[PDB]
Amino acid sequence: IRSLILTLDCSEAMLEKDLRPNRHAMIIQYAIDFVHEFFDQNPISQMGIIIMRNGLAQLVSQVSGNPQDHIDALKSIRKQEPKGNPSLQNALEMARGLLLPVPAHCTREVLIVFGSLSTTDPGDIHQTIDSLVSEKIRVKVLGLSAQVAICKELCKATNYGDESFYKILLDETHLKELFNEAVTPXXXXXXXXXXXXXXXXXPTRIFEDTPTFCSCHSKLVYGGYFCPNCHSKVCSLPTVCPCCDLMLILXXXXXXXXXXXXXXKTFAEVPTTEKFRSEDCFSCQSRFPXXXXXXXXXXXXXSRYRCEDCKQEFCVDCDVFIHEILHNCPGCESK
Amino acid sequence: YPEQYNYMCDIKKTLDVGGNSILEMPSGTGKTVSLLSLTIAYQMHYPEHRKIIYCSRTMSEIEKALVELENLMDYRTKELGYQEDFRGLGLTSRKNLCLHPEVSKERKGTVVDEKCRRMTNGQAKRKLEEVELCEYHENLYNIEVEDYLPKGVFSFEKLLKYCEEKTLCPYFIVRRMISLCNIIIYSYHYLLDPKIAERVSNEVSKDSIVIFDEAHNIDNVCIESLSLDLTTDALRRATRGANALDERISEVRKVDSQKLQDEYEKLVQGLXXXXXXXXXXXXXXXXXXXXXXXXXXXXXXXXXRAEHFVSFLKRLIEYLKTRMKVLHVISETPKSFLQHLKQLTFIERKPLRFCSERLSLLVRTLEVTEVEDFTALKDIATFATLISTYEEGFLLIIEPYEIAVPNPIMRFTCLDASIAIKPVFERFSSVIITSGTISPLDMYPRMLNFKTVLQKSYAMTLAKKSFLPMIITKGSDQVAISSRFEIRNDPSIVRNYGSMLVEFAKITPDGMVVFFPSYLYMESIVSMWQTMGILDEVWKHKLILVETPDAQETSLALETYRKACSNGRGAILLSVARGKVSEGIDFDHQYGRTVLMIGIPFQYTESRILKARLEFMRENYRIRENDFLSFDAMRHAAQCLGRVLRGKDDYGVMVLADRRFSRKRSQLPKWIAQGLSDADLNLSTDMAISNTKQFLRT
Ligand code: SF4
Ligand SMILES: [Zn+2]
Ligand SMILES: [Zn+2]
Ligand SMILES: [Zn+2]
Repeated sequence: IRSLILTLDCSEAMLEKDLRPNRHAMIIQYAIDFVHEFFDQNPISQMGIIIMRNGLAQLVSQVSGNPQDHIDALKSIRKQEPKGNPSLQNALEMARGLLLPVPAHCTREVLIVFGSLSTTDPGDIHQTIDSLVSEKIRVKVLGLSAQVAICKELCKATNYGDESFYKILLDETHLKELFNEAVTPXXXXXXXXXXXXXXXXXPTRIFEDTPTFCSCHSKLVYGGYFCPNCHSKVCSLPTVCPCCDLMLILXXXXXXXXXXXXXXKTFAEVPTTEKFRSEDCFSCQSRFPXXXXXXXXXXXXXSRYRCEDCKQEFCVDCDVFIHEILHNCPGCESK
Repeated sequence: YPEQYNYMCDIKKTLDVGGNSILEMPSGTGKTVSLLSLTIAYQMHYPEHRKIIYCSRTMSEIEKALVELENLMDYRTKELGYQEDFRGLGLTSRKNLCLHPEVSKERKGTVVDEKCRRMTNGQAKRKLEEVELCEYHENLYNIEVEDYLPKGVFSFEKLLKYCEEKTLCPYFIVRRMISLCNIIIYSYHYLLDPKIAERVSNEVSKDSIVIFDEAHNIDNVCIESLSLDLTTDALRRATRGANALDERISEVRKVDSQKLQDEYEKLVQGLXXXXXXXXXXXXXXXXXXXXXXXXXXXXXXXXXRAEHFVSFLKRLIEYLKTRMKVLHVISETPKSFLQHLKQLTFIERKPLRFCSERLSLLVRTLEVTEVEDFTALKDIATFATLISTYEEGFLLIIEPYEIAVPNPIMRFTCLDASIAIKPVFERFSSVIITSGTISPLDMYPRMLNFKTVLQKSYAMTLAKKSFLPMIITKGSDQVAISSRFEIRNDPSIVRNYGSMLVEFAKITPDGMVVFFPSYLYMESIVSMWQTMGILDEVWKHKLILVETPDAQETSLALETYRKACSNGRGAILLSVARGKVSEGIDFDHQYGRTVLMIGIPFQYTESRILKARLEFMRENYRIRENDFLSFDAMRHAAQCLGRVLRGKDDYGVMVLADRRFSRKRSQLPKWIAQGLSDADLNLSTDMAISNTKQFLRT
């Protein structure tokens, strides 16, 4: 569904001592964690890692849905020293070369981790910006410390003229938060066009391994997925079958679809003196006063959470928990 | 916005009551206030009563006033849907408002008015007894051209293109449209010009509102109205000019002497008044401002002709050569110099009336006039008009001999500036005086005596977006003392200061503009700096304003700055606060987000002019040895402070060195004094806080 291109800054400016021990190692590690979370909340999505080193853009992880390739590609960067200077234009041109074969019904995202305060580009970057906006490519830049006007014009131009995507990071925790923000999709207002895709297989799991089989690598396996079209037994991933080009999805597509469908209804905070109901939680059992800062003014007040779709009481930890995972409110299942 | 609305109320009450007001506007947010306040103030009375007389110091402010005036026209025409009599006349440079010198001359010098006088004389000569007319003429005085402006705004650029399309000349359109009483946007060198202020004063016909914009260099303009340096070469040009006058005497006495006798009779009968009342569209000469001079009944050399004027003129220039060939140090009192001249030869105190008339007579007898000789005759004529009149505060001075070859110079020192500004307080009223680089605003009631009201800036909010720190400790506190001398001392300490500039420029690579008190430090650090990594890592290239500034060089440096900042590169702008181009166009990240100041501004001392004006102001206001090292430097530093402020939506930081800055005020007096190394990390945090508070305060 999504096609994100992770462009990490790997130049001499990354050798400075801001993060611990340096910016490069923390960006690599947090990039590995970003690969984990991204492939955990986006199963049938694509990733591609490019680095900006030695004044050039170097593709280190081809566009694929297997996280292990990105993990190894990120492990190879921390064993070398980030030298040279960053090149935004070359990275955006190569990102274009990786996002052009992507179908129009799939989003094209480019996430740039920019630590330096200056880039080294051959040609005019504004023409590359015009090319990015023309072919519809959403660009998000996580810059370090001071702002760059080129990043403002790029993030604003690549998002329907709206500026709210050039995120400034000031610490490791902030960078983690931005990473987390790139996991979640962005249902923007769009420009109203047509959408649909067709042909998505569902596999049958083969447990046989006495003679083994493989139609994508011709190697030994312990069992493999079955294509309902070309009838090939390949390595197991819910992505595209490489023998006739169609998906092999299962309950994962339903999972991410329902995750994108979650309304996440925050329960209204109503004091016990206003609800006139005993302290109760419907997901567990709560006899704990929430408020008690003062004497009888706060202890006898407390806070009861309310789901209005069923008029039920809950405590805060369960509102947070059902906001993180699970469908909202067990009381909405009983009528 | 309420802050600017308070200034709107102040402009309203001062326009309705007071005759003059000293209004202090915040830098970057006070240009669009008076432009609408004046128009609405004109509409509340009745549509056509007083007119906007906006006065700026540069042409960029004139263009900004024109485009903002167009924003006023669109603003008033998009909210009501009714079309009114449009105003707005752009009075710019003569070379930039003419089309013929770009077709054949291909020059942008100051002699375009001479060629325009050749074309005008061609028109007059093809309308009298006979070069071509020009490009297009004889239709610039008609009603249609007089109505092309009130029906549609055509100012400067729109007037240049409109004249290039409609086949017209913009000079006569503007000149004929000064009497139309539109919104004229000219500079201070035109309101107080000993050659332009007379005609403008006769065409505007007074009864308007004058707007002194950025009125902080008014004393500088009043000083620049005189002081002409006689550097021995003007004596040779005056000698060759006298020889040319003798040749012209032989020519008019050779065959055609009837016109000289007829014009001579016009002088004996109707004098200078009739001579200037008969001629129309003829080139004029210089004059010590006739409205300020007030001298009538100009007799033509005690009723004499031209041979006597060139004889007494040869004696006068020879006396000048005699007074310029002396020992070395000598000061002149203009009265004692006139008395000594009378002791050498009697000529009385009337060579002024003898120049203003004889120059016009020669013009009326000349058809092929040489430019250098006539120019030298105009210089000697001005010197005569200013040794014959205007003596109170005037001080003739001779430059000492310092080798003695490059030396014979004679400069005249002007008089009190209050005299020069004076006529506007009888011609006009409710003259609004606005400036964003005035602090304190008490040196304008003191120096230049006039009764007015004082209104200071009352706008100060969002202090977290206007980082204003100052640097005192440079790691050793040894460059802040050596950077205050007229001539630099200990070059190694200056090299250490430059190294501190390399470290500071490396810490904050996001557009840097550095201002220097003089070009000596720049030329000393640019010769051999022992370092260049800032140009090799963060700045790619450096921008240096030449000690001899050039228009195309400065333009290519500014465009190079905008393109360098629009490519994510940045460049250090090593400029001088005392140099050319004070700038004023910001409101963008293309300008230097961080501005560096090398100490405090300094004025060149050990000069006879600073001692003459020093003792003169000492006798006037008794502000001796105190205001010439804090007021002028305060204005020069405020010229750099005004570039940092560019609206509350933008941010910036300006680093001022030296502790002496605490002795002077500043715009937005919220400053913290700490070291420079600490200011590196402080600015490192400000470059993120300024980026975080934006979306939080919105
Ligand atoms: S009429 Fe106009 S174009 Fe011709 S010389 Fe005069 S100013 Fe220039
Ligand atoms: Zn298949
Ligand atoms: Zn609970
Ligand atoms: Zn519910």
